[PDB]
Parts: sequence; structure tokens; C-alpha cells
Amino acid sequence: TQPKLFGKWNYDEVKIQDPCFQNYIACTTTKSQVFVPHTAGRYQVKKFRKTQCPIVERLIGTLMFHGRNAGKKALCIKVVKNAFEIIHLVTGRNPLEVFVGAVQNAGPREDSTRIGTAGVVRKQAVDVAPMRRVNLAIYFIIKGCRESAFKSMRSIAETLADEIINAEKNNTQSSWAIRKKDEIEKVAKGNR
Amino acid sequence: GRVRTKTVKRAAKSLIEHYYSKLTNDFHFNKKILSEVAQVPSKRLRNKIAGFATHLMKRIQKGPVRGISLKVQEEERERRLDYVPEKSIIDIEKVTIDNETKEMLKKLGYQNIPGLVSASA
Amino acid sequence: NTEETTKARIMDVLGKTGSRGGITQVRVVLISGKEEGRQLIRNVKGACRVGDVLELMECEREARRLR
Amino acid sequence: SLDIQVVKRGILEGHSDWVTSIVAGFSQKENEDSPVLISGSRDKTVMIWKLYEEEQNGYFGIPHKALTGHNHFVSDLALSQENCFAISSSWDKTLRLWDLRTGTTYKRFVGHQSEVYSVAFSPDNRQILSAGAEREIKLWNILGECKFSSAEKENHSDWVSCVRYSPIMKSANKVQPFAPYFASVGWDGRLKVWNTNFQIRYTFKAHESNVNHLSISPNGKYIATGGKDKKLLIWDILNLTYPQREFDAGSTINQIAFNPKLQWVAVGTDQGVKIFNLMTQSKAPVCTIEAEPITKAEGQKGKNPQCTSLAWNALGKKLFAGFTDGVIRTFSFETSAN
Amino acid sequence: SGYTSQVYAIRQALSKGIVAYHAKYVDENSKREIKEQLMQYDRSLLVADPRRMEPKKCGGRGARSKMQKAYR
Amino acid sequence: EPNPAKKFGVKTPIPDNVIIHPPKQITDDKEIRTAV
RNA sequence: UUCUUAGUUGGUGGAGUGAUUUGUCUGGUUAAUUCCGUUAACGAACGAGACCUUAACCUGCUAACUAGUCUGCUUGUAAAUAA
Ligand SMILES: [Mg+2]
Ligand SMILES: [Mg+2]
Ligand SMILES: [Mg+2]
Ligand SMILES: [Mg+2]
Ligand SMILES: [Mg+2]
Ligand SMILES: [Mg+2]
Repeated sequence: TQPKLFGKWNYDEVKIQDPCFQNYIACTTTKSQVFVPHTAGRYQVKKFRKTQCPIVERLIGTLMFHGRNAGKKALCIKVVKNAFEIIHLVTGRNPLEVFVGAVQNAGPREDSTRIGTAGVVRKQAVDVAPMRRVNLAIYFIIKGCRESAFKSMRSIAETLADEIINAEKNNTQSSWAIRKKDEIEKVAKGNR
Repeated sequence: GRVRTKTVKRAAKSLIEHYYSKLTNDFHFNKKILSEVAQVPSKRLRNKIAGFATHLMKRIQKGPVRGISLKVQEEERERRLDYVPEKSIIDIEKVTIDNETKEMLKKLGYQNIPGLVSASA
Repeated sequence: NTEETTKARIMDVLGKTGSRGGITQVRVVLISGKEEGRQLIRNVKGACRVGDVLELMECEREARRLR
Repeated sequence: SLDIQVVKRGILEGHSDWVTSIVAGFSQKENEDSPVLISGSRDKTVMIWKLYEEEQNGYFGIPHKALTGHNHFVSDLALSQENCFAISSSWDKTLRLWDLRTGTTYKRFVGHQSEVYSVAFSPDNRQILSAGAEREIKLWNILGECKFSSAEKENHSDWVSCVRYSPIMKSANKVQPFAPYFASVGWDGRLKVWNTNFQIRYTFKAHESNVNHLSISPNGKYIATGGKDKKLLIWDILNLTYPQREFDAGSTINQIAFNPKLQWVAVGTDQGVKIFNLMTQSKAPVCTIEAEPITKAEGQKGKNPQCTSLAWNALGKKLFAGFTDGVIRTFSFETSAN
Repeated sequence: SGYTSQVYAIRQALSKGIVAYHAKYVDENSKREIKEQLMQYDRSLLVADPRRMEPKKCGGRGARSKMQKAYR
Repeated sequence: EPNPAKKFGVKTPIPDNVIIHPPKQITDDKEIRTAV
């Protein structure tokens, strides 16, 4: 039988419509269908292993990233589970089919390469890769959570939850994530 | 950075040089040979020599092997198969001369002897 | 926000550019409504293999160099 | 017309590395097929197979018992009279006695110094012969007591590749002019025939290349020999100033085995297997190289995996061949076609 | 050693044992079924997570980090 | 020094120092089955 | 410390009156004067290697009252048996 996520979230409840992300994500594999986002896997070894990482394992990783406070996946797996419960209680959708969308949206499609010649700082038009795109997307999403999450009674599992939602919506006023997603392209569309 | 020390190469070269006949296309079998065949201090180094020596074996399964000499074994059996003629490609009987050639010959005075000239339109 | 995102995939990974030694130059093939098939030589940044798919937000480009 | 068309029967998948040894059960009852098959791979394990009935799902049989044993390669397997005991030779410098019905080895003969390349089982299952890189043939008690070792005057140059015992005519007649013996073939390309009591009977320089194998006809009349020599030589236990018959099989020879009846010789080469006939004076009665099961790995293609072993079943109908990719193939013979 | 690791071993033992049982106490074929079965889902059940810890170095405060270095 | 029966220095060969003993010479007899 | 970078020499032969050079190179190749190969050079010496320690594999050997498992016993909770 099908191993649901956290015990209650069918993986086959999602599909990657765009071809871009098809190989640069995890929902799709048999091996990916995990109960727990903890694999102590050995990704990050070859030069593209990162791929085969169950999308959420990646989220958890990028999540335990602030110095002193972090470095302990144990907990982070939690902050992500609660956040999924919370995302569900609002749109009652398969929260992976949410987080997933968000991942696809929050990734800038264009960036500018700083190429300076003798003091002058010029830039060019650059198209952002897929692996890079997803990486940026998650990094971004989480990046923001902490932003508000600080001296706030709002919790990461809440901040994050509230983020993954709007990040899927493209709501440019409710996602520190998509703000840059747009600006980076905009500024980049200027330098180009 | 998998390159071979000169020593590693020399060994494989000289091993193949002496035992070609015996050497196989299998590393393991060859490694065993190389060890029974000479003084290889490092067990590891032994392999390197065999692993590479084995490589050369497959490059001789081609023939072009710079640096190696397979005398009796091959090089010589080479001569044994290439010395059977029947009539010197040169006919001392009838020989041919062209314009120029005959021109030089008529000066030399040897213009015409037992060799016939042929004209062409 | 009405953009003309034509999806194109990687035909051949040319070389690396921008002494920032991180940018990659790639030959593309398209698959979208507008045209399709048209081949371009665009400049990427980031992890990219042969055959991926990239959303170009401007088909009128194709800068290039190979020296 | 009436011709030999080699119809395939099935494949046995389960071995990691080369399949260096194969043996099929003996006829526990006059003319009855034996449902027992044993193989030995470089993967270090011995194999007991569960033969299938009329299979063609893709396979011909399935693995029944795998023998965890030797610390290295398995060079050969000798099978006991009754299908229930077997010895294995390894490079690990030892031999093993497997009670074929219990993945256990009740006796390991330790005494060899170098790797072992062959295990010879004596008719009267009490004499165990082992040949290896040492250039020595050792005699073991069904226990493990290394008893005797082929002396210097007798052993030969280079290592030994294979040693066997001439079979045994059952009827207590006055048998052949020859007395049972055991011949050994060494890498020095020399075939030697031994008078039971480890005394030289016949040592003739056979080939120029090393000899990888030899086989004795059930008659105990002739012996087939081949190696890098690329040529198969067959000898008459009588006039031996020359081979009773010689053939040329494409590439190097690894295994040679006559039919338990039929009267043909199956030769294991790097190509595949070429079967000859002593009835005629032809030169290649049959021929199969068909090797490419793992080869279908979308992109990964190991053209022609060389065969490492040959073995017919009791009767002489079925034919097995172990190959590089660690896969045994089954070939049956149908004639009178067309 | 640690909470997480032990779990990984307790895991790896189960997987190895279920397979190990079928080897000597069942058809060697049934073993192959389960082996690939697990292998297909995860290797950490049969394989062994090779890596260990990596020893420090007097070059600095840790295994690969080092005392600051003021240049100017 | 490769002799356990000597007090010269070394005993183990130099790690590179690889010799490759050339094949020796051989002669022998045969046991043909006479033809008379 | 230069630098653990990969360089450094000398015999004979070649070029220069000479300091000096070639040898140790045009091109590839490599972490490397590491190889392929080039070749007025040929042979060689010390360096990187090689080596040595530690780490990762071995249901196979060698053993174990200063390791541990199992087998027959027996004991406590339990109704017993299981646990
Ligand atoms: Mg001089
Ligand atoms: Mg001078
Ligand atoms: Mg030199
Ligand atoms: Mg210089
Ligand atoms: Mg100089
Ligand atoms: Mg150069």
C-alpha cells in the first residue's frame, strides 16, 4: 500500500505539469514516497545528487540554517510537519500539492551577472537554471519565515505555513519570497 | 589524476615484454602472474602494474605498441610470413623507355640495346 | 503580469563564460506556442545538464562568444 | 534434410561474477534425468538450483540454495556419486564439502598454499584431488587429511589448470588395456596421465599455450584438451605419438566436455560454444555464441560475454553454459528438421 | 552511538535479518526477492553507511577549521 | 640485504626497486605410447 | 618560512671567446620536470609518487574464564505458557 507523508498525505496526490521541474524534484519517485523526511541520505556527493532528495528533506535542511539556534534536523522535521497540518487546515489541500506549487513559483527565471570592468559595475541578461531555480525558491521561502518569525509569538510552523500558501498564489504582497522573485527579474530585466 | 609513475609503466612494459604468451586479458589472473613473476614490494603497486600491464594487453590486441618488443613471440614470426616471390617484378628481358629516358640514353650512346622503347599517341 | 514565457530546452552545453567562471553558455531548442524549433544560444547561470527545460522571458536574444 | 538446430530453453540468473564451474546430477537410476544442478562463480558462492519444468517465462530455473563459503573465487566443483555431496576449489587456498540439502560445509580441507584451480573427486568417494598454482596435486581423505602431494620429479612447469579421474566401467570384465587413472593439464601446455598411485604414466607436451581444461570421454578412452592454443586436441589413451583428432575452434578454449552418450564434444570459447562430432570429419557441426541478456541494459552493451563452463544433464539432451555476466544458458538439440 | 544512528542500525539489522533468514531457512530465490525489494526502496537497510567521523588537526580549532588569520 | 643470515643493513627491498626475473630455461622427457 | 609548491642537479655529447645554454622542450596530458610524444641529446641523482599510520569491506581462517552469542538447567513477576 501507498506510504502517505507524515502518515496522512498521499504523494500521488500531485503531479508535475511543467516539464522543467520533472527531474528536478522528488514527489515523482517510488523511492521518494517517504513517511519521514529524515533519510540521513548521502546526497550532495556526486555533482547533482541533490536532485534525488525528497523535496521536503530539502526544506527541512534549508530550514535549520541559522547558526547557534540551528544544526538539529530532529526539531526541524517538526516545524515542517506542524506547518503542513496548518496549511491543510486552511486550504485543506494535499499540502505537498501546495508546497510544490510554491517551489515552482518562488524560483526567479532571470538574474543579472555582475561583470565589472575597471571600476564600472555592468550586468547582463542571464537565464536561471532549473536546479538553481528550485534551490533559490526554497532558500527564499524559508529565508523570509525567519524575517517576521523573530521577536514574534508567531511560530515558524506558522510563519512558514503562511508563507508556502501565498508563495503558491504569487501574492506579491504576502511573500518576502516572491517579492525578490519579482524584483530580481525586474532589476535583472533592467540590467539586461 | 590517475596517471602512472614511470616505474609502474616500465614494469608493465617489461613484464609484457618477457611473458606476453602467458599473460591473459584478465587482470586478476595477470596480477597473480606478475606477483609470481617478480619482486613487487607493495601489494598495491603490484596491482597498478598489472592493471596497467593488462591495459597494454588490450592495446596489443591492436598491434600498434610503441615502446614494446615482442621478438620471438611476434616480431620474428612476422618475417617467416613474407619472403616468397616468383619472378622479380623487374623484367631484365624486356624493359621500357619513355621520351626523356631515351633522350638521356641516346646521349650516353647506350640509346638502343636489349631494351625496347614504346611510343604513345 | 502578462508575460510571453516560451519554454525551451537545452540542445548542447557549449562552454563556460564570464570570468566569474560560473556562467554557462548553451544552445537551445524551443517548444512553445509562438514559434517552436527556433534555436538560440543563451547564457545560463547555475546547475544545467543536456536536455533540461528553461523558461525564456525574451526570445529575442542569443549573445555569444567562444574564445 | 535432418539437421542440428539448437533451440534455446532458458536462462539462470543469480550469479554476480563469472560462472567458473558447473555440474549436473548423476543418474541415480539407469537412464533417469537428474533434477540437480550445481554451479560455482567468482562471486565466491556455490549454487544449487531448483530446476524448472517446461519453463520459458524467460528463465529455465530458479536459485534454491546459495553457499556462503570461501573468502575468494571458486575455481571448480566436483560432485559426489549421489547428488548430496560436493567439493569446491578456491583461490582462498581451500576446498569445501557441501552436504547438498543443507547449505553447510561439514569439511574444509586446509593445506593448499596457493589458489586452487581444480577439484577431482574419486569414483570411490574417498580420494579427493586438488590442483592449483602450487604446481602440486594434493590427495585428501574424505576427512581432510592432506595425504599425498605430487612430487617434483612428477609435477610440471607453471601451474595446474585441471585434473580428472578416468570413469569406471561397471561390469567386472577384464576392462580396457589401460587401468583407470587421472590426467592433469598444466599451463606449461603439458598433459600428464597418472597411474593411480601418483606414478607417471604419460607426460606429452600437448600445446604451446597454457591449457585451461581437459575432459575424459565416459569410455575413459580419449581425452580432449585445449587452451590459448586456440586448438582442441583429442587423445587416444593408446597410441599417443599424436592426437586422435584435432579441431580449430574460433578463439581460446576454456571448457571441453563430451556428451554423456551422444558422442560429440562441446567446447567453451570466448565466442560461445562450438560442438563437434567424431562421427564425421567435419569441423564445426554446431555453433552458438548467442550471448546478450544483461547486454540489453539500455546503452550498456558487452558484445560477446565469453562462456566459462559447459555441462550436459544426465542423459545428454540439455546443455549448460556459464558466461562472463554470471548467467547460465540452456541449449537443447533438435534434429531431423527440414 | 546516537539516538538517530542507532535507529538506522536497528533498521539495517531488521532488513538484513529478514533477508538472512530466507537464505539458510528458505528458498534462495525468496531471498533475492526481498533483497531487491529493499534495495529498490532504500540501500541503508542492507548497505552500510560507510562514513565515520574525521579526526581533527593541530592546524586549528577543529577538523578542518583554523585559528583566524589577520593579514592587512 | 635479503639474507636472514647477514648483518648488513636493510632487509626489506626499496618500495620502487622493481625487478622482473626473466624466464629461466627448461628441458624434459616424454612418455609416449611406443609404436612398434 | 619560502612549500609541500614541484622543483634541483651532475657525467659524456652538442652550441657560445664568455657569463651561460641544451639535457629539464612545440603540442597535448597530469595534483606533479606526472605521462604521451617531441628531440642535439644520451644516459643518470633527490625531490611528488612509491612508501608508512589511521579510517571504510570480509556470516571465510586464526582464537578468546581480562570479549560476547547460543544450548540444557534453574530462579522472580505471571495462571501457566508466552514475555
Ligand atoms: Mg658540457
Ligand atoms: Mg668551447
Ligand atoms: Mg632524462
Ligand atoms: Mg626550464
Ligand atoms: Mg637550466
Ligand atoms: Mg610542455
